[PDB]
Amino acid sequence: PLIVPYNLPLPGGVVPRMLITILGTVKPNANRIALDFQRGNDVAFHFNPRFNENNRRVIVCNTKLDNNWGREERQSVFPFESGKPFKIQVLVEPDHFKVAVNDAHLLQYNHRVKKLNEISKLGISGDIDLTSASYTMI
Ligand SMILES: OC[C@H]1O[C@@H](O[C@H]2[C@H](O)[C@@H](O)[C@H](O)O[C@@H]2CO)[C@H](O)[C@@H](O)[C@H]1O
Repeated sequence: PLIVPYNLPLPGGVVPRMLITILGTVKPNANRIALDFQRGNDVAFHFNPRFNENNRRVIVCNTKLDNNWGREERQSVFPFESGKPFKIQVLVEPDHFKVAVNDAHLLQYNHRVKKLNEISKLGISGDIDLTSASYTMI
């Protein structure tokens, strides 16, 4: 297992056809999970499953620029379950990040940060046991 929060370097940032794969298991009675694709202090793509926001489960996505969160993009399709193993795949496409969970398409997030090759770290945090975090060029 990996220690959470975990930092995965993305050498030379991201680029279309780069696939990032996160394997782990959600803890019992989880509250949150977060992926933070960072460009220095900015967060190009924040992917944040919330297990209890007003007794609803929702995935919140956003970008943080100069310490300011922008407009949230919310997804009520929620494939995670407390206690269960998951796979998150984030595929960088030309106009968006494409996210699949457990081999099922979940959402896309249009690029707000344009300098893809400066998005050089992925932070993985929250109520999970982390098994692996890696990338491959497809
Ligand atoms: O936008 C992602 C960002 O949200 C923060 O929580 C928001 C919350 O979603 C919103 O409903 C409320 O109005 O303000 C909060 C703070 O901006 C999180 O704290 C942060 O971790 C990110 O997930």
